[PDB]
Amino acid sequence: TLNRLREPLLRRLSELLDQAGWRRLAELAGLSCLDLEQCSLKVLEPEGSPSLCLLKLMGEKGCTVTELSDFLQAMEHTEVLQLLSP
Repeated sequence: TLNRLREPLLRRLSELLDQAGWRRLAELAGLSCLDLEQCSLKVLEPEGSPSLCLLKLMGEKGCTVTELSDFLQAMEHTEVLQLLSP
């Protein structure tokens, strides 16, 4: 479960997501608009990350590191399907 990995892992995973994206991820899985705002407003905090907020939130909801990969794969695979759609 995502909110239960060690800080280095979670921290490492979140900043990598902080460049791309977390709204697409969040959108692909589902978790609501107002749930996401807690996350969006993280950016106001000098060092803060919405992805960190998002992953912990996803963790709490019951997401494993294998469900996460399922999502990121789908994210990759629907980006192209989108890009080649009329």
